[PDB]
Amino acid sequence: GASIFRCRQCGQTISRRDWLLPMGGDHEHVVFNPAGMIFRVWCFSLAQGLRLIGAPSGEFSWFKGYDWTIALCGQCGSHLGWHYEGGSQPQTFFGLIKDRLAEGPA
Ligand SMILES: O=C1CC[C@H](N2C(=O)c3ccccc3C2=O)C(=O)N1
Ligand SMILES: [Ca+2]
Ligand SMILES: [Cl-]
Ligand SMILES: [Cl-]
Ligand SMILES: [Cl-]
Ligand SMILES: [Cl-]
Ligand SMILES: [Cl-]
Ligand SMILES: [Cl-]
Ligand SMILES: [Cl-]
Ligand code: NI
Ligand SMILES: [Zn+2]
Repeated sequence: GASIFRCRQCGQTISRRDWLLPMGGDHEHVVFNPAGMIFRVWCFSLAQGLRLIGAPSGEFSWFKGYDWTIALCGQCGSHLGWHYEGGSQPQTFFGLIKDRLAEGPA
């Protein structure tokens, strides 16, 4: 059974369970933004359906050695998470907010 992560707002296909990545040994990280809100961040090696906004930034990065850019759903513009770059093994990956996705069957 393929298990698809869809944009919770609009239903667009974004990623799948098979594309989870154990970043630092763990494909689901618990992180705090600077306002103190807690996110569960799924780590994916690949994703579809995403528009990236801005130049990379390293500030506040939750993943050492990686800079982020904001990832929006291309269809509806929901803020789904971030793309990470500038690392090694892998160079890049996606960190997507669990509450902003919905996991279900194909
Ligand atoms: O790895 C990341 C991605 C971006 C994220 N981030 C936020 O969630 C945020 C909210 C408010 C102002 C500034 C930021 C910031 O860098 C953050 O804290 N770390
Ligand atoms: Ca975890
Ligand atoms: Cl899958
Ligand atoms: Cl990590
Ligand atoms: Cl964690
Ligand atoms: Cl944190
Ligand atoms: Cl969350
Ligand atoms: Cl952000
Ligand atoms: Cl949103
Ligand atoms: Ni895993
Ligand atoms: Zn969407």
